[PDB]
Amino acid sequence: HYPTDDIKIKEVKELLPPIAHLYELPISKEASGLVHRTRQEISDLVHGRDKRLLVIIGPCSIHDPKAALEYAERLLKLRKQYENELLIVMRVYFEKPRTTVGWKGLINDPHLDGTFDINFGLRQARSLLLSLNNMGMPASTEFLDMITPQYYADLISWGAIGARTTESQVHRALASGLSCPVGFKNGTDGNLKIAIDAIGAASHSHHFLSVTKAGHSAIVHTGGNPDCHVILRGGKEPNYDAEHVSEAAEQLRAAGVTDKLMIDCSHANSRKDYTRQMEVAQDIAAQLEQDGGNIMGVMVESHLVEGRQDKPEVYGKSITDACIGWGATEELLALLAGANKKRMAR
Amino acid sequence: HYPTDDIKIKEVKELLPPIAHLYELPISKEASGLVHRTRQEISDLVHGRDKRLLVIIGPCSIHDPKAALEYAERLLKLRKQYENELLIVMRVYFEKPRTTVGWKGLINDPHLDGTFDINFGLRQARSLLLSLNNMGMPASTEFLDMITPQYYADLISWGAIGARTTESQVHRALASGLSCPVGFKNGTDGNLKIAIDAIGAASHSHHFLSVTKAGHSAIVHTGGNPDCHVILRGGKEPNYDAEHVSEAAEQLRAAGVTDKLMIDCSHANSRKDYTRQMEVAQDIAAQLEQDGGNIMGVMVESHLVEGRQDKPEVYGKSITDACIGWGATEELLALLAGANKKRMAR
Amino acid sequence: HYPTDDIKIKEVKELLPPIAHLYELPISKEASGLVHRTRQEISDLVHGRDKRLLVIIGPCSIHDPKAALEYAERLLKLRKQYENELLIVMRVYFEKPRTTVGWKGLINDPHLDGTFDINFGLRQARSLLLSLNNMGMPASTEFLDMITPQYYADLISWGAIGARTTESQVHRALASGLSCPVGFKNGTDGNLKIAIDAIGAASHSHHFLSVTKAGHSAIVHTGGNPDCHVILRGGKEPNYDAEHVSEAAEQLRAAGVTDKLMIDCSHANSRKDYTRQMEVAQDIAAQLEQDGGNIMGVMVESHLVEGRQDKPEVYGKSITDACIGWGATEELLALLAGANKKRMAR
Amino acid sequence: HYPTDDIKIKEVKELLPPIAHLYELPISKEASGLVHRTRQEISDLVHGRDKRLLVIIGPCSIHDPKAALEYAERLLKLRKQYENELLIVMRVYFEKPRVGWKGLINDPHLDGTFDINFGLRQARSLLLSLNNMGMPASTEFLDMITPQYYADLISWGAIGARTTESQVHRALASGLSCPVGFKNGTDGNLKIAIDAIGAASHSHHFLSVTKAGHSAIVHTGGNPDCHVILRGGKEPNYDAEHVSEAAEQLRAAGVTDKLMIDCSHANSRKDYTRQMEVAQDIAAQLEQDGGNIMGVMVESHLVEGRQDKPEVYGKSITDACIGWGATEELLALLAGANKKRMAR
Ligand SMILES: N[C@@H](Cc1ccccc1)C(=O)O
Ligand SMILES: N[C@@H](Cc1ccccc1)C(=O)O
Ligand SMILES: N[C@@H](Cc1ccccc1)C(=O)O
Ligand SMILES: N[C@@H](Cc1ccccc1)C(=O)O
Ligand SMILES: [Cl-]
Ligand SMILES: [Cl-]
Ligand SMILES: [Cl-]
Ligand SMILES: [Mn+2]
Ligand SMILES: [Mn+2]
Ligand SMILES: [Mn+2]
Ligand SMILES: [Mn+2]
Repeated sequence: HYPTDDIKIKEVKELLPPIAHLYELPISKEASGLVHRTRQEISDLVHGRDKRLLVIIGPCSIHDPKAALEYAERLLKLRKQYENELLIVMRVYFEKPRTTVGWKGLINDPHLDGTFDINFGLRQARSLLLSLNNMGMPASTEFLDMITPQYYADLISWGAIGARTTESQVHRALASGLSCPVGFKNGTDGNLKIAIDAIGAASHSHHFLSVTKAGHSAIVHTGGNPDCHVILRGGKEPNYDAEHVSEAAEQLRAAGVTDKLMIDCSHANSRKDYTRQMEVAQDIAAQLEQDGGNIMGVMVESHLVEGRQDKPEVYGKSITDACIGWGATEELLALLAGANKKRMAR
Repeated sequence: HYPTDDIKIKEVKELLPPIAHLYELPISKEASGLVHRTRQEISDLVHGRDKRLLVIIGPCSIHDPKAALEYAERLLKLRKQYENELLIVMRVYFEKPRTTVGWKGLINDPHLDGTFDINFGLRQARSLLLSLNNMGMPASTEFLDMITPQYYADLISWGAIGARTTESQVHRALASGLSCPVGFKNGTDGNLKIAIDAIGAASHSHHFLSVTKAGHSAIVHTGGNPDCHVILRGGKEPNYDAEHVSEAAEQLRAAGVTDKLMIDCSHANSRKDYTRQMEVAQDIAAQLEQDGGNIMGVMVESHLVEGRQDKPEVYGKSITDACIGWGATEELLALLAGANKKRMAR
Repeated sequence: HYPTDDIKIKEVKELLPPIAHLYELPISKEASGLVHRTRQEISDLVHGRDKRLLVIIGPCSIHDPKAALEYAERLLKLRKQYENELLIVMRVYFEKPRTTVGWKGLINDPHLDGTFDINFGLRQARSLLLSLNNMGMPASTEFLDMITPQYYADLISWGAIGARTTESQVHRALASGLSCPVGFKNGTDGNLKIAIDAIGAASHSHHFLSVTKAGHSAIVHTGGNPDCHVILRGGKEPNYDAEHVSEAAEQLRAAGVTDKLMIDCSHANSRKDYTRQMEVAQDIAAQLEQDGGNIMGVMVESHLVEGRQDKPEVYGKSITDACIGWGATEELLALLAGANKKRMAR
Repeated sequence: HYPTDDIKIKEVKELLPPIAHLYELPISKEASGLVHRTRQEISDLVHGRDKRLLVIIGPCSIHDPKAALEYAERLLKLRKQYENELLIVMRVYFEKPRVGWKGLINDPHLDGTFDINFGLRQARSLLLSLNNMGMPASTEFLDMITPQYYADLISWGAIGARTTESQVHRALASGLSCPVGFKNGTDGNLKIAIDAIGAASHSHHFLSVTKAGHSAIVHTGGNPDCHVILRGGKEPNYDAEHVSEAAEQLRAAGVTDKLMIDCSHANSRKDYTRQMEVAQDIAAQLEQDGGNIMGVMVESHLVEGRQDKPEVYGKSITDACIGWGATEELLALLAGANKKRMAR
């Protein structure tokens, strides 16, 4: 026999099943209530029943749980303070997806050394998400595959599908069965249609392969997800301004799906310059003051210390994309709370 | 206590593991040889060492294995006849990735009635692939997810990643560990960069989540795939002619990857008219007659009976994309063999 | 760091789960009916509601399925002929327990070569058992561990726990959850108390570890088995005669369990001499003629060809304990039918 | 379809696999060394290369981990004290194979809830803590699955009187990482235990699960470190005559003629106050000759006696045990007698 199986595989290793983590870290009654309620409050925004602004805000990536928890303490106070204008949810992303050289994130490589201790990574991820919900901070994350959600999606109040997978049929099928509302990014070249098609698709029932809670190969049958929306993240040019929002809203209505959308203040819309997220937020603030009816949320990349570093030396500073520091965070949130108070008052 | 888990899920159902199908339908010695040899022969085309034309030809999708086996019997004779000019490999795709409330393909719905019998579907897929190889017909397929490959990739001589997944980080990681050579399609809008980036990415080691042969949740560590190439499948306009082949070949060389490519005569290159595949094949033949040095392969949607039908009433006729029939298939293969015979003689 | 795990282990290999075999060889409607009815009819004998004689008869061990099935075809005629007097069930034991450098049975070694193809062995066992029930011949077997029953117990009408395991707590727990009636043998030196205690224990609920049908480590909670009885198989001294039956029945009643018992004509009661089976059976027929009210069944080791051999040269001749041949089998069965007819008519 | 599957089954429930417990409670470097070394030391006693007396001593069954650890803290001091004469290993048995409490793995809350995931975790956690403080552990393996959860923490294993003759339990012993003692039968029968040594030295196949919890076939290498345990039967078998008898038969079978004597169970006629009498007899044999004795078993707890409910702390709820004071005396007694033997 010539070999034909696993020719280009170095190793296949068993992971602990979801249920091993769920046994160690069950969702508490209070975390359950927060997640349940936060998903519902987000649905209300997606569907225009409430005019608060959803704000997904936090580090580009989580590389330190201690810092993430300190960040969440500071954020919670503003969450509460602005609760009538803003719905603040912490950004809890474990990786920056690069199909290239670079750290593969906290789940895949928690030790930051290339050892791929994924059992530890998943444990740490779940543990942080549970501690967050327990202190009263809801969590948001991006789902990159069809298996990881079984480990922690019970703790997630809002989920993202990235620009590179929005068109993927199987990722649309995943979104159709996510317990949380889901945002779809427009394409890497600014293509809106793939995200608009994604919202329609994810509303329907699908089948996809995954694993049971007990860790075994499975077929999953979804019910559909009515709570999906687009996320404007730039493309050929930035797409956050009134003209781009109006055009997207127009296309959304034509497709018969929600014309309420979210705008990334970071990444391509800021020209990959953290000091310009404020610029985008100010533009958004002005929209909310003039009208801004089609805006239901924004995303901001924020951390305890501004900027970036390429190794984790400075506490609370990003090792992936540069973030605004805490001072600028307070200023940006005050700005959007002020502006949206006026919108809501009409 | 509020519910937070599987809110939008109808059912999660354990499947028989890969080892069960592997036990019932082990790869034979002769099939092992055919797969091993065909992968190497395809590698030689991808890297420019052989000038035969890879021809990926057959149904848009397999909805009846009995008709697929008859097709293969006819195709085998031409595989043999043209073996000095063409390397013929049968198209064995189990579903057409569709955003439409329609048939989910042989794996998900093998009884064609909406019952979703996946154990039976995976068993049917493997059984067909084993019979194909045992008769002397190598098989090709598109891998839509990270789990199905564990059930039958050992029988696959060439694999596709489609236009909607070529940009996906996780599908690129899958390709980096597939035992077969892999073609990446250009984007649905015509974008070639996603496929060029995919070749580079898939050449390196990645990690991704999947299941073991025993069916347990697993982390997969790949070795990288040196046998990847692009597929021109059209965009806003078709991209099969000499000026598009030349532009694509410039871009491949500038990226430092193989500038040998495959052209799809169907889908957006035929603008969804099966009668135009022959016109595309004639343009390709003319290119091979004049020069055609960057062309290593073509794809063709072909069945026993031409056209398409919504229900599987006529035997050997597609229920997904419309295909050329057997007579036109003989003419098309005769044409490419004759033109490539000349290319090879220079 | 010193090693402590699996020091004396050569290999741990994954087995196909029970569900894989059940998938390929589901129990039929007719087999289901036969197994259900036969378990019922045997229960009737155990509890004195019917006075037919259970006869567990066939090869000491199955080493060839073709010959087992031919034996079954012959035995089936006699099962039908004598159905008003005898309840004939085929002996379908897969290994003989032996601490002596011996073939380890059809499940461990189905190729009869010292290879250990247990997937194939379990498949062969389930396949033979399904074929036997489908032809109208119910089947009996000995269960030696807590896992193998998951593969084929659904096809078993009567089960034994052997002399060497009757006192084992975990084997009694197994018997308490077996779907069939269970016979417990008296101990290897003739101890009866262990089998009497076993019946009492097995009537209660127990917990024991096993695997799920899907093949995963499991805790099993049993309901208790009310259809256990003892089997007299000899020891230091044979125990088949009237005086041994009467002392056994007295002890059974003193423990408040069924005083209906089975007598093995083979093994220690024949002194390993296959020609003594008929003399033991003649003694039992005499008991049935005079009274024999405590006898509900017998065991006989029988094959197409009498004797034994060390290698499987001759067709339908035992490679474990020596058996009686077919002609003697016909004689023995006509004997018991005639004698039990007189017992039943009283 | 008439039903034929699981007719007499209330439920079948998947368990957390061994890997889940291993992840939470990996064996430490220190525990690994202790286990590895203690198994070697025991092998040395089984084959007569060292003349220290193995002492398997502790509760009949473990129903409380708190009490077990306190017991182990006291026993450790005597383990060290008598280390040149005795090789002390703690008895850590989770069940008495009987109606009643099904033991610490099956019913860890002692209330009939049958929380087996909790049970196996508790068992493992207790075994790791013991080894981490320096007290090696022994246990009886009753089935073929439990060893995947904690056998890596076990320095000596038993197969009891009711399972010694079992083909499958012999097969298990043939793959156990620890030395294994086989008890004589409940009626006194020594032959089943002698045969078990021979069988267990050979390779076997038996069914079990992988560390990941999947149905598996286990191919063993054989266990060369098996021996018999004398535990009584019709009559107690601990005295000098019974020992010589047994030693001969071990020789006639070509297996190690060094053996263990249980001072409890049928040898004390189920009377915990007679264990000391049996130990005094063994002490006399050691003082005179006793060349064939490599070990003894003793059922000991913080507090003497037994009780039907777990009311008093450190008092057995299964077989009755000697208390701590008697344990001090008994160990002093055996150390002193074996010191003399080792001196000759
Ligand atoms: N458990 C996920 C859905 C899911 C099920 C199965 C596989 C993958 C995802 C949720 O609650 O959102
Ligand atoms: N078995 C696949 C590789 C693979 C392994 C694991 C998961 C997915 C894919 C092949 O031979 O191509
Ligand atoms: N399935 C067996 C009972 C059983 C269940 C689980 C483990 C072992 C045995 C029967 O029907 O008799
Ligand atoms: N893990 C056991 C051996 C074993 C393996 C598999 C099943 C049962 C037992 C040990 O180290 O002793
Ligand atoms: Cl993205
Ligand atoms: Cl983002
Ligand atoms: Cl396409
Ligand atoms: Mn970022
Ligand atoms: Mn198609
Ligand atoms: Mn026999
Ligand atoms: Mn005891």
